[PDB]
Amino acid sequence: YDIQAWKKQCEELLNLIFQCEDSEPFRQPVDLLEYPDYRDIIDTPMDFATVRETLEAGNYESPMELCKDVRLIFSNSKAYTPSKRSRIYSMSLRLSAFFEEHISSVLSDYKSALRF
Repeated sequence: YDIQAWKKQCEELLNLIFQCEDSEPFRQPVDLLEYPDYRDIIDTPMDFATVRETLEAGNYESPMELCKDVRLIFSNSKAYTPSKRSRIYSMSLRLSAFFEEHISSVLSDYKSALRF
């Protein structure tokens, strides 16, 4: 299997995340006009449009780098919206679970493609 293959795999997984309704809050850089204390709580923002731009630009040296970015979207959300009562909390958990389900294989296929 292909050492580059993870690029399309991630392009496609991101396209699936974008298109689903659970990604809505996370598709773009958070608007500070809307959410003005975001930075009091969050040191490093991340959002799926930015992850996709970085991938398209070729600025991920390995899929682990993409993963760190995507997982930051979720840790940010859990830090900024910690309540289980919140619908945003649930959306984030679902989308995270989905992300992690598909990225496993992407990484496992990468690590082992590094041995051929």
